[PDB]
Parts: sequence; C-alpha cells; structure tokens
Amino acid sequence: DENKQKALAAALGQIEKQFGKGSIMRLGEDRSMDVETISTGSLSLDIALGAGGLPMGRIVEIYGPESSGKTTLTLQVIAAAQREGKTCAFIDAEHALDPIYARKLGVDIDNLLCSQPDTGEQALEICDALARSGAVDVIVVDSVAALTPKAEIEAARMMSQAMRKLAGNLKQSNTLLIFINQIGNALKFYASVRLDIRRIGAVKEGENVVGSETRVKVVKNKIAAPFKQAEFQILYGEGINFYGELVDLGVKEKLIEKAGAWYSYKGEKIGQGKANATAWLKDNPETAKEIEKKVRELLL
Amino acid sequence: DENKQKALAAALGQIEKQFGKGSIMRLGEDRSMDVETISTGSLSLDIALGAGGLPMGRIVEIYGPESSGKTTLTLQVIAAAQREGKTCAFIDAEHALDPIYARKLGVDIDNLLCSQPDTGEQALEICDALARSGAVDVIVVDSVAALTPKAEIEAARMMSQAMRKLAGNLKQSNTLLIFINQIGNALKFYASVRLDIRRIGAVKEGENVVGSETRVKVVKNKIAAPFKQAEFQILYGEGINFYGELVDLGVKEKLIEKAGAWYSYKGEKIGQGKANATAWLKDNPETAKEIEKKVRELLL
Amino acid sequence: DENKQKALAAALGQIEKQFGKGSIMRLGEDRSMDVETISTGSLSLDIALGAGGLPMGRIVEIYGPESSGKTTLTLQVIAAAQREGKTCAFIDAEHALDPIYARKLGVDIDNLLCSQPDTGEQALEICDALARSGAVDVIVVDSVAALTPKAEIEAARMMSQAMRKLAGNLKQSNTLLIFINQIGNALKFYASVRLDIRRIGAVKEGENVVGSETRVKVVKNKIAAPFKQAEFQILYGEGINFYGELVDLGVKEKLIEKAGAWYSYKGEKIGQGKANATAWLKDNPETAKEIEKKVRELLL
Amino acid sequence: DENKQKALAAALGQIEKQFGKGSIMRLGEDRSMDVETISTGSLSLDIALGAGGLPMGRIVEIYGPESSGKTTLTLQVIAAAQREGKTCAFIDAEHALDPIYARKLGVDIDNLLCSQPDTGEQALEICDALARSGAVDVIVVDSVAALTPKAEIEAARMMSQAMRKLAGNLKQSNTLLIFINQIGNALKFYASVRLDIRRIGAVKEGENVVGSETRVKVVKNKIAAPFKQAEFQILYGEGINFYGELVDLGVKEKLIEKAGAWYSYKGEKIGQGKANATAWLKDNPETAKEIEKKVRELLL
Amino acid sequence: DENKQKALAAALGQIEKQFGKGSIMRLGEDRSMDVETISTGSLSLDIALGAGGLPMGRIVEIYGPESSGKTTLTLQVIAAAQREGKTCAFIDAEHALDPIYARKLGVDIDNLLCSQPDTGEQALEICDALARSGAVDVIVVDSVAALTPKAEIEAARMMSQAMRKLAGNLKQSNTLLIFINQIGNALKFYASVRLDIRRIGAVKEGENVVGSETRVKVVKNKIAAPFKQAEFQILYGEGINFYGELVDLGVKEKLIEKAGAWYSYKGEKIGQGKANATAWLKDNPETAKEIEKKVRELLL
Amino acid sequence: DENKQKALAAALGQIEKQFGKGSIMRLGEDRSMDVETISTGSLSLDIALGAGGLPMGRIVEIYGPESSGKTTLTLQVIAAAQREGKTCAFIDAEHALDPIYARKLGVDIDNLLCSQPDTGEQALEICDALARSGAVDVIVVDSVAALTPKAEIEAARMMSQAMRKLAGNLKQSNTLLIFINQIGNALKFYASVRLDIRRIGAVKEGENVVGSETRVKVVKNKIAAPFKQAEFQILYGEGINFYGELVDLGVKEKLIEKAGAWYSYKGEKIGQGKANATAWLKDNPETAKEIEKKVRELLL
Ligand SMILES: Nc1ncnc2c1ncn2[C@@H]1O[C@H](COP(=O)(O)OP(=O)(O)NP(=O)(O)O)[C@@H](O)[C@H]1O
Ligand SMILES: Nc1ncnc2c1ncn2[C@@H]1O[C@H](COP(=O)(O)OP(=O)(O)NP(=O)(O)O)[C@@H](O)[C@H]1O
Ligand SMILES: Nc1ncnc2c1ncn2[C@@H]1O[C@H](COP(=O)(O)OP(=O)(O)NP(=O)(O)O)[C@@H](O)[C@H]1O
Ligand SMILES: Nc1ncnc2c1ncn2[C@@H]1O[C@H](COP(=O)(O)OP(=O)(O)NP(=O)(O)O)[C@@H](O)[C@H]1O
Ligand SMILES: Nc1ncnc2c1ncn2[C@@H]1O[C@H](COP(=O)(O)OP(=O)(O)NP(=O)(O)O)[C@@H](O)[C@H]1O
Ligand SMILES: Nc1ncnc2c1ncn2[C@@H]1O[C@H](COP(=O)(O)OP(=O)(O)NP(=O)(O)O)[C@@H](O)[C@H]1O
Ligand SMILES: [Mn+2]
Ligand SMILES: [Mn+2]
Ligand SMILES: [Mn+2]
Ligand SMILES: [Mn+2]
Ligand SMILES: [Mn+2]
Ligand SMILES: [Mn+2]
Repeated sequence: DENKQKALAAALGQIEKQFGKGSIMRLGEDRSMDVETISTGSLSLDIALGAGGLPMGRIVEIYGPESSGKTTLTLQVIAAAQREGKTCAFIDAEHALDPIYARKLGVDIDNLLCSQPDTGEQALEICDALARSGAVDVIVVDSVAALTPKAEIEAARMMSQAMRKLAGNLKQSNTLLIFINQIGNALKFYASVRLDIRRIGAVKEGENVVGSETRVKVVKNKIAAPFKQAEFQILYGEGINFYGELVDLGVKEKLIEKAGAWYSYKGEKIGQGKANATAWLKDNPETAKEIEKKVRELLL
Repeated sequence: DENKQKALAAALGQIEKQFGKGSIMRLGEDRSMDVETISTGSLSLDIALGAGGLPMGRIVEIYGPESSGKTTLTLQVIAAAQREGKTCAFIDAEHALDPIYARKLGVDIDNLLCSQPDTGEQALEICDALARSGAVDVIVVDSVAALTPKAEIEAARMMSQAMRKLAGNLKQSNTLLIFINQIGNALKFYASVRLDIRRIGAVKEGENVVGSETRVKVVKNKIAAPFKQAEFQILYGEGINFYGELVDLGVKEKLIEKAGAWYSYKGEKIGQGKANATAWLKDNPETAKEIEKKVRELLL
Repeated sequence: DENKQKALAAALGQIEKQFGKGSIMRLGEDRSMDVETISTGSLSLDIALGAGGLPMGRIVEIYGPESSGKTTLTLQVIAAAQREGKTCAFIDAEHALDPIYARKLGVDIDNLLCSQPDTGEQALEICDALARSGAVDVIVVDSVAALTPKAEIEAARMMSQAMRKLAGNLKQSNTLLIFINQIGNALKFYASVRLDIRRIGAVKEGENVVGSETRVKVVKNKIAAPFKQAEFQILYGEGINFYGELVDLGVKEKLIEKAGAWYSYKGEKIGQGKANATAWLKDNPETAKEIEKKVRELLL
Repeated sequence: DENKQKALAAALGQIEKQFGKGSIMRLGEDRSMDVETISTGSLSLDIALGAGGLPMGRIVEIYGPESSGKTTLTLQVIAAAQREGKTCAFIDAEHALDPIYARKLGVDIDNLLCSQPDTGEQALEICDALARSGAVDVIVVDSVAALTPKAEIEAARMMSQAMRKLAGNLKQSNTLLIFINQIGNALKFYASVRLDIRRIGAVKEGENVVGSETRVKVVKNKIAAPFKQAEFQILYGEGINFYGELVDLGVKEKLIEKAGAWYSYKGEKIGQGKANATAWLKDNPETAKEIEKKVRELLL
Repeated sequence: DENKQKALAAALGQIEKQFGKGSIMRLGEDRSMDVETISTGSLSLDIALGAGGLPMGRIVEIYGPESSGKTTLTLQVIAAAQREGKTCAFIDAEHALDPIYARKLGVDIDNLLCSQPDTGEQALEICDALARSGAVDVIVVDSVAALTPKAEIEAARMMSQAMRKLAGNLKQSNTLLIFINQIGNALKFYASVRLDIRRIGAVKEGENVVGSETRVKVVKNKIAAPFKQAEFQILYGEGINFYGELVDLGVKEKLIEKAGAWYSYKGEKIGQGKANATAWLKDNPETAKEIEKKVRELLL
Repeated sequence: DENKQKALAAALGQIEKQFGKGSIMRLGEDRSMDVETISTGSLSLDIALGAGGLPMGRIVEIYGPESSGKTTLTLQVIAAAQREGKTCAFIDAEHALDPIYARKLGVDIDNLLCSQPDTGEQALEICDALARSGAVDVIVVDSVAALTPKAEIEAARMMSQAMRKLAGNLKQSNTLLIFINQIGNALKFYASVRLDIRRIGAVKEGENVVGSETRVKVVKNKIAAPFKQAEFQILYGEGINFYGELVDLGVKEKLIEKAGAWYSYKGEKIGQGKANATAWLKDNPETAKEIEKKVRELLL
C-alpha cells in the first residue's frame, strides 16, 4: 500500500525526470507546469488549458470545420499578446483576414507583421527565421491545409522536414507558434497543445442569428491535464462573449448568486436574464476583473 | 485404446510442462488457467474468455474497424479495475478520450494516469517504467496504429524491440496491458489474448439509431480455449448493455423463463419484451447480481 | 528592447533579402515597393493597392460573383494603359465583350489585340508568346473559369503546368497579366495581387436602379500591405464613379469641406449633395486633377 | 519603338503561324481571312461578320431567346446558298418548319434535304455522313436544345463526342454547318462564328405590329474581328428587311443623301421617309445591287 | 457535278441503309415508303401524309388546342379501320366519348373495345398487352395529358419507361397506335407521324355557326416528306366534310371545272356554289369514288 | 382469323385477370359485372348503368351544373336503399337539404345519419370511420366543391390524401359512397362510376313550368360498358317521373302498344297521351311492377 504509493511516486518521478514534466499525469491533478501563457480571450478555455492560456515557446495546433471560429480565436490570442506589448506575426496562406473585424477584437493591425508566402517551404522558413530572431513573441499560421509544397505548385513529408528545427528555435526564443488547420502527423506529435473547435449551435436574439454556440476540446495538453472542455459564444462582429462566460463561471464558483432569472453579486442584482447580467459586467469592468481574478485563483 | 488415452495424456502433459499450460488444449474443455482477471464489462465476453475476464500480468490486443467499440471496451475494463481499487494508466496517441462518456461508464477520471508520448519509442518506454514500478495494475495503449517511430517523425521493427522486455516486466508485476489496434506481428505472438471486434448492426428504439449490435471473437487465447464469441449491444452514451446480456444468458441457462415476449424469474414476470426485462434487472441490481453469479458458476 | 528592435530589423532584413521585399511587412507601414503601376480607374482601389495601381510584370487575379464588376474593372485598366500609349491584349473565353461600353470607358478598341482561343492550353501559350515578345504591356484573360482543357473538350493541372514559365516571361518583359475569375490554386500562389470584388448594393437616382455599390478587397498583395479595401460605384453605361470617390477622399483628407449637404473647396461651394459636388469636379477636370494629385501624395 | 513594332509583328506572326490566322487580331483591323462565304440575307450582318457572310467548311452557332429570329436567319442562309446552286440539308428536332414562309424567303423547298432524327447521336451521325460525302454545301441543325441523348429518351457529353470528328469532315469537304440553339460548351469552342440574336422592339405600321426590331452580335469570330453588331428588321411573312438596311448603310456611306425625311440618290429623290425610300430600292433592284456592291466594297 | 450527284446518292443511300428509309429525304420527292395505311377520313390530310393515311405498326401523335377536332379525327380513323374489318380499341382517360356522334361518323360502337384505366402506367400496360396480342389493329389513346402517374394519384418519366417496349410490340404486330394530346418528349421521338391540328375559323350557313374551318400540319413524318398541310371543314354532328375537299381537289387537279360559281364534271354542271357541288358528289358516291381515286393516283 | 379470335380472347382475358373485369370491354357487350346494386330511382339510368343501379362498395361521382338534379338523384338513391332496410349517411357541406321534399321522395329522414363537418379533412375522416364500421351501407357527400381544406379556412391535394384509404375501406365493407360535385382528379380515377347530369329543357303542363327534362350520361363505368345515356323528367316536389320512363321503355320494348296518342297494354287502352298512360301505371303499381320487371329482364 504505502510502499506502493512511494513506488508509484518514484516511478512517475523517474518518468518525469527522463521525458519532462507533462510526460505523464493524473487527469484530476491541480498541478500545472509553470509557464508563461497568453490568454485565448476565452475564460473557460484558459481554464480548460490548466495554465490559464497558451504556452510561450511551444507549438500549438487549432483545428476544426469551416466557420468553427479558429481565426477569431487566434485573433483574440494576438490581441491579448499585443495588449502586453508583444510582437506578433501572421503567416497567411488563406488570404481572408478582415482587419475591421480584427480591430474590433482588439488587434493592433498597424503593428502586426504579415507574410503571404509563395510555398509551404517558404512559409516554414520564414517561421524559423522569425523564431531564431528572439524578437517575435507570437506567430500564427493560417492555415496548414493551405501550405502547398513547391513541387505541387510547379505535403506530409514537407511538415516532418523542418518541424524539428522550428520547434527547437521556438523553444529557445520562447516564441509561441499556432498552426490553424481546417478539417502528415508531424504536427500532431510536435505540438504541446492541440485544440478541437466546432460550432454546436446558433445564438438567437429573438429569431435572428447573431452568434455561434462554440465548443473547444483540449485533445492534447503537455503542460497540464488534457481532455477538458470549454463552451462559449462567438458574437458576430464582436468575438468571444467573455462576460457571458464570466456570468456562468462566477455563479458556478458561488461568487455570483442566481435566483431564477435574476443574478446578483454581493447582494445587489446585476440583471435579470443571463443577457443583462452579462451587460452589467461589461459596463463595470473594474468589478468584472475582480470576479475574473477570483475565478482564476479558484480554478487555476 | 486406453494405453492410447494414457499416451495422449502424457504427451499433452509433457507439452504443457515444457511450454506452459495453455500451450495446447481441447477446444471443448472446461478447464481454465487459474488467473486473476478484470471484467471487460461484458458478461458474454467474460464468458467467451473462459477465465471470466482479461488476465493480469499479460499483454492483450483488441483490434477492429473504426467505431467498432474498442475504446468503450477498454474504458469499461478500466472502470472495472478502478472499482476494485486498482491503479490504471492510459497511454494516448489518438487524442480522442471523452471524459464525460468515460465517467458515465464508471471510470474514475481524476485518478486515471495519462500520458500523451512524443514517439512510439517513448510510449513503449513509459509503459515499461510503469510496468517495472510494481505499482500500476492496468495500462491501456490507444492506439498501436498511432505509434509513429521517432525517425518517421523527424514501425514493425520498433515493436519487436522492447516487446520482449515489456512482457517480462508486466508478467513480473502482474500488470495487465492492453494494446488497441485499428484495422509487424510481434504483438500477435506476445499477446496472451487477441480480440477481434466489430459493429454488425444498429440498435433502433423505433426508428432512431441508439446503439450498435456488437460482436467480439477471441481469436487468440492462451489462458483458455480460443475462438469463442460474444455478442452484445453498445448504447450511445451508456456503453455495454450488460443487463440485456444477462436477460439472454439467464434464459439460455434456464434461470429466467421466456414465454413469448414475457420474461419471468422465480415465477414472477419481470417484463414484456427483452427491453422491459432488461430495465427490471437494472432497477433490481441485488437480484441481478445473484443471477449473474449463477450464470458465472454455470459457465465458468 | 533596443537590441530587440535591432534583432527584429535584422531578421526582417534577412527575410526580405532571401525572399524579396514584400515577403514580410507590417500591415500599417507606409512603405510600398517601387514599381511601375497602371491605374485601375478607381481612386480608392489604387490607394488600397498601396502602389497607386496594378504592378507591371506581375500576375494579378480578380475574382468575384457574376455582375460584380470584374470586366468593367479590367476594361478601365486597359483604357488607363492605352492612355499612356501601352499595347494591350484581350484573351477571351467568355465571348461577351461590349465594344460600345468599352469605348465609353475610354478603351481604344481598334488597337486592342484580341484572341478567342480553342483550348485552355492554347490560351496560355498565346499569353506566353505575347509575354516573351517584349512588345505587349497588358494582357487580360477573361476568364479562368472558361479555360477548358483540350482533353475535356474532346483543369487544375493545366494551370500549374505553364504558370511558372508564364510568370517568368511576364516578369522579364515587365508585362502585366490579369486573370479574371468567376466565383487549382497555382494562380493563388503565383499572383502578386488578388482582388475580391462584389456588388454590395444598388445606386438609385430616385427609385430607378442606375448603378452598383461596389467593394473590392485586396486579399493578397506582394507589393504593399494587403487587406485594405475600396468602395466605389459603377454607373450603368459609364463605369467607375471616379469623381464620387474624389469627393469623399477629398473631404476625408480635409481638402474639401463638408457642411451638412454642401461641399466646398478653397472657400467656394462646389455643390449641395454628393451628386452635385461630383458633377462639379467632373466639369472642372483641371481642379479635379490637382485634388487627386493631392490625395495621392497624402495617401501613397 | 520601331524595334518594338517589329517585335510585335513577329510575335503576332509566330502566333498566327502556329495556331492559324484568326488566332489573334486587332479589333480595328480591316483584314479578313480569305474564305468562301454565304450571305445571311442581312447586309449589316454580312458586314458585321467581316467576310461578307458565314464561312464554308466551318461550324457556326446561332443562339437567342424564343422568337428572336434564329430560324428566319438560317432559312435566309439556305435560300442564299440555293440561289448559287448549293445543296442544303435541314436536320430537324423542332418539327416547326413552315414551307410557305420558307418559299417566301426564297428557299427551294422541293430540293431541300430534310431529316428528323430519333436521337441526338443519330442526328450527329447523319451530319457527319452528309459532311463526308463532299456533296452537301450547307447543313442547318434546328435545334441543339432538342437533341435529346438516346439514353435520356429510353447531353453535354454527347456533344463533345463526335464534335471533333464532325468538324474535321466539314472542313475537309468545305461544308458549312449551323447549329441553332435556344436560350456543354464543346460547341462554344469548335464553332468559328457564334451569333447572339434577340428581339429588341416591334415594328409598327401605324399601330399594328408588323415586324421585329432585331439585333445580332458576333460574340465569336475566328475569320475576322469579333464583337461587331448588326441591326435590322424582320417583317412578318417577309423575312429580313434587306432594303431598309441598304437605305441606312447607303446614307451612312454617303452614297444616298438624306435631307430631313427625303432620301435621294445621284440627285433624284427616291422617297420621303425611310419606308418609301426602301420601297424604291426594292422596285429598282438593278440600282439597289449597285449601291449594295458599293457598300460592300467600302466596308469589306 | 455528276460524280457529286453519285456521291450524294451514295451518301443518302448509306444513311437510309443505316437508319432506315425516311431517315432523310428531299421535301419535294414523290417517293413514299410502302406501308399499309388507314384513311384519316380527310382527303387532303391523307394526301398531306404522303402515304394516303396513317401507318400501321407505328405510333402517331395528334395534338392541338381544345375543340380543335382531335377526337373527331381519331373517330374517323376508327370508322375507316372498322370499315375494313379491323379490330379497334379506345383507351380513355378523358371520359367524354359521345357514341351517338361516333355512329354518325361511321364508328361501329358495339364492337369497339374500350378501357378506362386507373393510372397512366395501367393504360400503357393495357396498350402493350393489346399490342402483343397480334389481334388488335388500331389503338387510340385519349388523352396523353390525362395519363396521371400512379404516385401523383396517391409524368414525363412515366412515358419514357414503356415507350420503347410499346413501340417494339406495336411494330411487330403491325398495330397502329394514336396518342391524342391536348395543348416529356419521349412521344416526340418515338412517333413516326405527329399532327398539329387547330380551328382557324367558323363555317356559317348564313349567320349560324355550323362547323369549324380546320387546319392540320404534319410536323413530323417518317414515312414521307413532312411539313405538308391539310385544310377541311368539320360540320357539327357530321364530322369531316370529305366531299367539300373532293370538290376543291378535283378542280385543282383539273378533273372538275369551275366557271365562276358553277362547277361541272365531264361537261355537265354538278352545282352552283361549292355547297351544291358538294351535295351532288355526296348523292352520287359512285362518281365521287372515281374522282377520289383519280385524285389519289395523281397526288400519291 | 379464328386463331386471331382466340388470340384476342386470351389477351382480353389476361388483361382482365391482371386489372380486374371491367378493365377492358366491348361497348356493345351484354355482360355486366355481378354486383349488388341500389336503384337510382330512374329506370332508364339503372339500365344505362348496365347493372341496374349503382354498385355497393364502390365510389361514385355525380356532377353537373346548378339545378341539374344531383341532389334529387342522390335522395332517390337513399330512399331506395332505405326501402331495403339499409343504413344511410349524409355528409353535408352545402346546408341545403329539404326534409319535406326528401320524405316526398321516400326518404326516411328520422333514420338518416347526418354530419355537417368543419373541414374537408374532417368530412373525409368521418367518411372513413363510417366505412370501416361495416355498419353503413350508403354514404352521400354533398358536395365535393364545398369541402374547404382546413388551412384554407384558417384542395386538390386534400382529395389525393385519404382517397386511397377511403376506397379500400369502402370496398371491404361493401359501402357505396357517392360524391356530388357542382360544375384535383383523384376522384376521377378512384370512382367506378361517374355521372354527368344536366337540365335540357322544361316540362310544361300547358304553359306552367312543372318540371325539368333531364339527361344523365355515364361518362365512366367500371362495372359495365360506359357512355350510355338516360333521359327522364324531374317533377317539382315529386322527383323522377319513373312511370313516364316506364311508358316509353315499355313501348320501345314492345310490351306496351302505341297507336297515335293512345297507349294500351295486353289489348286494353291505359290512356290517351303519355300523361294519362303514366297516370294509369302509377295507379296500378302491381301491373307496373310486372312491366318494369319485364323491361329489366330484357335490357339487363
Ligand atoms: N469579418 C467578420 N465580420 C463579422 N463577424 C466575423 C468576421 N469574420 C468572422 N466573424 C465571425 O466569426 C465567427 C467565427 O468565424 P471564423 O473565426 O472565421 O471561423 P474559421 O473556422 O476560423 N474560418 P474558416 O476556415 O475559413 O472557416 C463567424 O461565424 C462570424 O460570426
Ligand atoms: N463521447 C461519446 N459519447 C457518447 N457515445 C459515445 C462516445 N464515445 C463513444 N461512444 C459510443 O461508443 C460506440 C462505440 O464507439 P468507440 O468505442 O469509440 O469505437 P472505437 O473503435 O473504439 N474507436 P475508433 O478507432 O476511433 O473508431 C459508438 O458508436 C458510440 O455510440
Ligand atoms: N454593355 C454594357 N452596357 C452598360 N452597362 C454595362 C455593360 N456591361 C457592363 N455594364 C455595367 O457593368 C456593371 C458591372 O458589370 P460587369 O463588369 O460586366 O461584371 P462581371 O462580374 O465582370 N461579369 P460576369 O462574370 O459575366 O458577371 C453592371 O452591373 C453594368 O451596370
Ligand atoms: N410561318 C411564318 N409566317 C409568317 N411570319 C413568320 C413565320 N415563321 C416565322 N415568322 C416570322 O419570323 C419572326 C422571326 O421568328 P423565328 O425566326 O421563327 O424565331 P426563332 O427564334 O427562330 N424560333 P423559336 O426558337 O421557336 O422561337 C417572327 O416573329 C415572325 O414574324
Ligand atoms: N357529340 C357531338 N355532337 C355533335 N358535334 C360534335 C360532337 N362532339 C364533337 N363534335 C364536333 O366536333 C368538332 C370538333 O370537336 P372535337 O373533335 O371533340 O375536338 P377535340 O380537340 O377533339 N376535343 P377536346 O380536347 O376535349 O377539346 C366540334 O367543334 C363539334 O362541332
Ligand atoms: N325542396 C324542394 N321542393 C320541391 N321541388 C324541389 C326541391 N328541391 C329540389 N326540387 C326539385 O329538384 C329539381 C332538381 O333540383 P336539385 O336536385 O336540387 O339540383 P342540384 O344540382 O342537385 N342542386 P345545386 O347544386 O344546389 O344546384 C329542381 O329544379 C326542383 O324542381
Ligand atoms: Mn479561418
Ligand atoms: Mn477508439
Ligand atoms: Mn465579366
Ligand atoms: Mn426557331
Ligand atoms: Mn377530344
Ligand atoms: Mn344540390
């Protein structure tokens, strides 16, 4: 029994020592590798991630069907990074970025570096150069599916080529790199976090579709326990409904009381119906930050 | 004749003495090697296995087409093991575990160890370390097909490498290890049990598909006679329909009487139609356990 | 910090040195590759393009739904080129050119070279021949979608074939080539500029539809920052409402004052309502040119 | 400059040498491939065609809405051909030919070959047989839209099948073949001339509708510059108002003087109002022929 | 020239050999396929048909507006067939046959087979059965427009189904089948003769409307040159005015002399006014038959 | 010949075997399907029907202009049915039944079931329920034209819906159902008998209009040869003049002698003028029944 607990602890310890923390863990453990993170713009996803956001210096993959919200998510990551003064780059092979929508999400477009490479190889080489510079914090690649190999222009093999080198340089510079993928597997193994995202419904303000009910699953997580999920809405032209997540997480954590349709904080009603309570948190950011901080301290 | 019976018995005896019990047997013999087992969650499969479940300290392979039920089966093995206080590990290369579904099947997610290895070699080494610890009872690997060799990332040979060492350490610690495989052959020879599983139909509650008609064949069995089969349903979001198997096995064994569509036990009707009779056993677990125990004593 | 600025500058510099200027840039940078351009006939689009027009010696793609204005746009490019004495060619697979409308837009039909090829391959070969001649400045192909491969007559592969060779010869002769496409991806990668155009409304002179509200997005731009947009009207039988764009851009740039509905320049009213102010600029081209020149100097 | 003119000429020359004259041309050039033609019965259309009529040995397509005048046009082509002793065939899938109207247009019905095929394939095979005979000058098919494939009776693919073979044999025998089409694209590419025809108004002799104002556009022309247009009237029961076209073309070419409503030739009035002047030319065919010849020499 | 005549003859010959006589012909040729025919009751129509009547063993379609005379025509075909001892069938989906009117036209109602099918499919199957019996000479279907498909009761596709089989069996048994259609196209292609019939005026005996001026056009004719026309009257309660046609055809053929309003044959007046001359032929059938025979010999 | 008679007989036999007797027949044949019938109250109509009345278990349609006698006819059918002890139902959507007039015609109003449904669907469902009961012999629906679909209240489609089911249940219970229709076609195909009725004149007893001269045509008859007609009078407040029909039919059949205006039976005068002879038959019902029976035996 006890000696078995010690045997287990030693074994887990030796494994971790050889392959690194995160090479094995209990799915219910609170522990999370100590790493610099960048918020995803979604409170429930930062929590599902265990570390409070995406890890710096690591490779991350985000995949899902068309219109699932992959780009919105990455744009919110960029805005969050830029909010902290970090330098971001956008490697584009999709040719679909909407700067108007991006600014609405907080992205500083004027200072966003951008590249629209001729081939998959060129994209990967530009990524490595930015990684080795030690002067770029976040690199988003949209998308992997559009990274046509030079020969095919004039695939799976291309990715295995410079993936090992790219990972090494990203790690050394502490550069976060996100690959967006639309629904071979060199990315599957080199990524420290893989997110599965999809639209699971519509948000209706009466009878008009105004947003999407979204769900993200952390299918791979080398910094904290994997398989947790996040659910949130993406409002058209506005992005992730962060405050709506704050309303639910506040209640769940017993920081915000819910009596039927009326929500209240510290005794005073903040709104009838999830919609009004959300509007209230949004207009009172100072109190929202406190509640958010409280939730993070409780779940992270 | 008689001297021929004695000659046969001696020959079989010498063979067994040299290569172990299970190296040869009559397909119709009742005898089953005395071994600790872990239920598969399926009554007809535990019976098809001859020992009442999967053998501890041995390697087991479970293969079948996509959506055949391989994972559900392994998750039920884990839940059954955890129900007895055993420590389980999940080595994942598929990145598809659904903890919500897992808890529904009885899995204690919080205490399930999990690893998402970088390479096939790393997975195998983690397996060996957990085996040598003498502190892990069940290890599930999902899946073999996803165990990409390091070189291929930056196959058949990889498996033959540490398979002999892994088997030795598993045996010594009495650790059960299950390899899930999706449809070279080092696994084929080192495994003590190999299960072929597939979907042979759909379960309809009227006209809506609610489950899968499933069939498992024990193509290899070194603990008891091989080639027996098991048939059972896997209900969406619920797992193996254990009680439905109990209804049929109870009847077959003349413990439960069937008169047309009405089933009865000890004189009293328990339901009209296999569905209601199943519901009854499920709501009266204490009586179900007795009938289950009876069936096991009769067929094991 | 500073050393990080220098590290960034060096990295961007090395990238540019290896893959050419335009291989990476800040979306808010003023810099634009020094290149010969040809006006598109639209002031806001020439500005959105960053270089003041489409680049000579490069491949350009213009795509959009039916009736979005693709042809009108290309015809205005041709007229602008011919206004400077440049030799233009029209490779037609649509068989829909209206010379009456074309002359209205300024096109010199009599001197416009035209080809109506039998197959996609023949079209591409004619394009290459005109490119290699060093005697053709602008080549418009209408459209890509109508370039049926010979075999299919008696696709994606056809385009990848001679696209690399065509691009080389166009570059060497400094010949601008525009592919019109109606809504595989060899064009997507070889093009230096890709324009997304569509009708976003109707222009009504009371209650009669007289034009189309149009929007063009520069989804790909290898000569200056991509993703900018242009909005302008296309009047039936007249083409792009250049003067209407001049009214708005003049105001925006504080060159033309707007007080309610009355517009004025240098103190004197030029018209009440965007329509009259536009008419005034149109009848006073000499002053319009000055204002246009001013806007270009300010935004280019 | 000059060397650029020579470079252009050589390039155009090489293109023409490789793909044939007509593979590229200036829209304003006077040159027209030297080919045998058959008048369409319309003076402005024979001119719009550049060669003075439709080309022998080539495929021609004539399409337009219902009642646009497609059949009348083809019937006038047949009459013109028969006037020169040429053998004509009519492949019919519409079953609507009016011999009374046809004779009025000059068609020699008794000697017109006719076929009413069972399937699209049979029609095409009959066409090929007539082509290979070297004894048929003009073949009219009415219509393409009615050429139902055998299978569909007991489409796009059917046309691509024998279109290449038919074209070859027609060319070799110098047989003109016209496909009438009512508003896949194998015809679009194999045709040397494609005509778009439609009714753009009504002809009123007071308040009674007596004819149709018609417009034909040469959307494809491989024998001379494409995109020219023709406008003429089609009088009920009479066909194309040839003399009315002669009045306008004579004036335009300054062969016939117009002073208000009075027209005159060589000093003498021929009628007040376009209607009377037309009647005069019609009653004085010998002078009309001279004026017609003059116009052709001036515009062809 | 001559060799061209021989080339033409050979080509036409080969075509006829491959697709049958009637697959191509000169519209003015006297030749008519040698076939058994059944008079339509109209002398000018039997002549317009070229063979003297409708062809046995073939499918015929007769269409026209309501009250155009379609039924009267078919009833006269039946009477003519029955006059020769032929067995006739009437497949009815209109439910409007007037036996009193039918007997007046010569129809032997008592021996006319009749069917009033439940569905379009049933009608077609009954037709095939009667065809395959080799014991039915004429089948009239009234009408196609009323042949509602079974599914639609509890269309174009239905007709294409058994049309090929029906045609085969009709041909083999030499059974004439007529489809009446009121104003997809499987009938259009399988029919050997298609007749377009309509009312073009009224017959007045003073000021009272007593009949209809009728015109039939043979829009499709695979047994002789198509496109000929027939004009005759249909008197209320009497049917086709055969004798009135005989008066005109006799005159036209110079067998009957007309001097103003007086008609005469072989020197003797037979009546003043087309009406009396008709009455005379009708009361002197023996002489009428001779004149009729003469006309047929001259025009057939 | 003979073998052709046998071929015909076999073919007709096979047709009848496949689609039922009545699927084909000679219009002059005496044969009538053996079926239970209900007199229509009109002797000439029962004869025109071939079976002596309307068929039980089948659907019948009776249509005609307003005031043609449709209701009177159905009321006489009901009275005749009730005279034999049959249970009748009246489904009313017209709301115009006159019980006083009905009793005069022999209808037993007190025992007549009646329904005045809210919607067309409800009417049809009530009909089906009465049909499936096996306890209702005759159902009259007045009228189809008034069967407004539910949706239209808060048509052609409605009828096709339950017409097939209704027909099946009516047949199984041997229930006669009559649809009255006032002048889509699901009724047209499901009905076994369709009657066209209209007023063709007035009955004057001097100069006062006392009745209507009526004519019914059996346009559809699946139990015996169709297209026969019936003529009889409908006297105001009395119904069908049955005896007047008996006078004419008796004479026609040479059972009653007519010498000018005097009628006589078996030698003795029964009245001068059709009116008196009718009165005589009416006052001597016992002799009238014999004559009626005689006529039926002769014509049925
Ligand atoms: N320019 C925009 N303006 C307004 N709302 C936008 C815009 N772009 C995206 N959205 C919103 O973003 C939600 C998420 O879409 P998006 O993030 O672009 O999905 P995606 O999976 O990243 N893209 P793709 O691979 O092309 O389907 C949508 O359904 C829109 O409501
Ligand atoms: N998250 C889930 N929620 C509900 N039902 C599930 C879930 N996962 C699996 N099932 C059920 O499990 C049945 C068995 O599927 P599964 O056990 O995952 O097959 P598999 O062969 O193990 N997997 P794979 O190799 O990926 O096809 C399915 O058809 C589902 O009804
Ligand atoms: N011949 C013409 N005469 C007058 N106005 C024209 C003519 N051709 C085009 N236009 C105008 O051009 C606007 C732009 O149409 P167009 O430029 O032809 O779109 P497109 O996308 O290029 N063509 P397509 O692919 O065929 O739909 C129209 O809506 C018309 O108002
Ligand atoms: N039989 C005829 N008699 C008198 N005028 C005719 C006749 N046929 C055609 N026309 C005239 O021809 C003009 C041109 O019609 P037509 O040439 O038949 O057009 P279409 O496009 O060829 N036919 P379709 O495809 O059937 O609409 C008409 O509007 C008529 O004035
Ligand atoms: N029962 C009848 N009695 C007297 N004349 C009749 C009768 N039926 C038809 N006719 C005459 O037939 C001429 C031709 O009519 P008809 O032959 O029935 O045309 P239809 O096109 O066949 N029928 P439909 O489709 O119903 O319009 C009419 O105008 C009548 O003069
Ligand atoms: N209440 C009544 N009293 C006396 N005579 C009646 C009565 N109802 C009907 N009749 C007679 O019935 C003859 C036949 O009329 P009717 O049977 O009601 O025609 P209908 O076509 O059934 N009805 P509708 O659709 O309303 O016109 C009439 O002209 C009347 O002489
Ligand atoms: Mn995206
Ligand atoms: Mn699985
Ligand atoms: Mn266009
Ligand atoms: Mn036509
Ligand atoms: Mn008819
Ligand atoms: Mn009524």
